[PDB]
Amino acid sequence: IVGGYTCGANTVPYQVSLNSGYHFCGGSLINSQWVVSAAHCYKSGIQVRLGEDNINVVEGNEQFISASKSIVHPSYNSNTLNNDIMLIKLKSAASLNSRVASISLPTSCASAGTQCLISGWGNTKSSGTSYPDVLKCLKAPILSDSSCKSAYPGQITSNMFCAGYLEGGKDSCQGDSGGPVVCSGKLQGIVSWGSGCAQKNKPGVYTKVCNYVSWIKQTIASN
Ligand SMILES: NC(=[NH2+])c1ccc2[nH]c(-c3cc(OC(F)(F)F)ccc3[O-])nc2c1
Ligand SMILES: [Ca+2]
Repeated sequence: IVGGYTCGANTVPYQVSLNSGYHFCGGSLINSQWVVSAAHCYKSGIQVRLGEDNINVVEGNEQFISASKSIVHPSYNSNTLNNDIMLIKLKSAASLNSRVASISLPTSCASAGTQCLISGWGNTKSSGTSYPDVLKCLKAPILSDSSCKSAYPGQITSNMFCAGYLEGGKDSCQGDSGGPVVCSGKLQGIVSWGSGCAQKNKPGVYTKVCNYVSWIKQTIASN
């Protein structure tokens, strides 16, 4: 997260860190046994870390659970990142409480102007790499479709939305992929891609979760 602030330990209780011997992506806990992340974060050997704040130190509240299976959306396209969503089922259910809690899926899509909270342990520099130890937060608004499409002509599908600042300086970045975009207490986006990080006129692009709620419910129900 570039231009963000330290969230404070366990203030974002649905945030998870996907770890394969190091933190590589974020995710959101939606029920005690399922996490939603981005299909481009897929890999085998995933350990889901819940109740985390400092990813390099065990300080208490952490729950490390291995993933039993990861389900990448069947229509995920790695070249366009269309349908960039993945569900991970945990080997055992997490103990939910106030430091570890799930986030609700939306009943409707959010409109431009909605203010949302994006969080993660991704890069905090737009030029160079600086990865934090603790969770960073950023409040960003969803942009209108014309500004999004004008920023990335021909690369935005109806399963994507832009959120951020066209003036630059504040944005999600590498390491934040797979993490949550929560607006009015509902999970509306998944950090997906962007051109560089916090560059002027190049906002972040997020998977539009309201278009996958029926798929998420049907898939969890049959697995
Ligand atoms: N500007 C943004 N809002 C943004 C958000 C997530 C990103 N994730 C990545 C990303 C970049 C990668 O390429 C690299 F390893 F060469 F840097 C790899 C994975 C990513 O998720 N870039 C990103 C940019
Ligand atoms: Ca820790």
